[PDB]
Amino acid sequence: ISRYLTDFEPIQCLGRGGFGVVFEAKNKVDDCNYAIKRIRLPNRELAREKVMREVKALAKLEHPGIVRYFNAWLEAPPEKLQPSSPKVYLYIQMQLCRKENLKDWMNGRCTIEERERSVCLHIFLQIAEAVEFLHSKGLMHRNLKPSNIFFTMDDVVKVGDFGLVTKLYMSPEQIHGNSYSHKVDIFSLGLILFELLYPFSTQMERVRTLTDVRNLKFPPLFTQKYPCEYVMVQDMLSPSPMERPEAINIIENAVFEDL
Ligand SMILES: Cc1cc(NC(=O)[C@H](O)c2cc(F)cc(F)c2)ccc1-c1cnc(N)c(C(=O)NC2CC2)c1
Repeated sequence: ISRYLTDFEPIQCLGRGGFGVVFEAKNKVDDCNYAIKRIRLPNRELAREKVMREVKALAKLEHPGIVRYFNAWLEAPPEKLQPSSPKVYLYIQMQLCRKENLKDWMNGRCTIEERERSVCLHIFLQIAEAVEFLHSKGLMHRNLKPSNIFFTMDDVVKVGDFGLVTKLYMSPEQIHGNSYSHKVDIFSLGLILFELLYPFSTQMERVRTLTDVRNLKFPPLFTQKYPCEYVMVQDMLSPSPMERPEAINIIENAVFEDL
């Protein structure tokens, strides 16, 4: 007797993000399509109050870098053997963004003349201003990767799924030594800003050149081409979080004086 099937008309599955299913589905009443994320909560009554704390905090979020929230409800569906094992589902209804994301955008633009310094920065600033907002509400994203950077049907850049918890964008302290600061986010931004400015022909050559930059090894053409941005991306990829800039400081940099 589940609220989803009765009140939403499925369209397609979009992925299984964080081992949780995400559906494009039309609300029968308002006749609008929505991205509907569904996870099973942990069974621990302790580690549920954890997840239920996050959703209450995320529902307060209002910013132009943050995918518009609509609703979040719970469903318990009541043969096999004699393990009952109770399974409660958390549904989160969000604004449906484009099926294609910043990696899709990047994949279809593998030449210098297709990566205008102007446009790349404009995409980065929208990400940074979202990460800043999150940090200011005492949250971190810890999930920044082109794969998970979306566009609204209106081409507003959005930071993708986060909260309710590839590693090429992850920070050293995030992968291992798992008591990290919010500055893990600044590491990810660092690689992303670089990647936007630096088009990649082939996936192997990307993974190589990102792994280089990740260890402060920068293609000599990139440094010469974009000198200010080089300076920034070094700081963002600083091995000590403390020496990495706060999103507010990145945003207020000269580089972003244009419209
Ligand atoms: C499902 C989904 C969740 C969020 N969640 C938050 O941002 C955050 O968890 C939050 C929760 C809250 F309750 C409130 C918030 F303000 C934020 C953001 C975006 C999408 C999404 C939207 N449209 C899409 N087309 C897709 C898509 O194509 N996904 C496939 C897997 C790759 C995903």
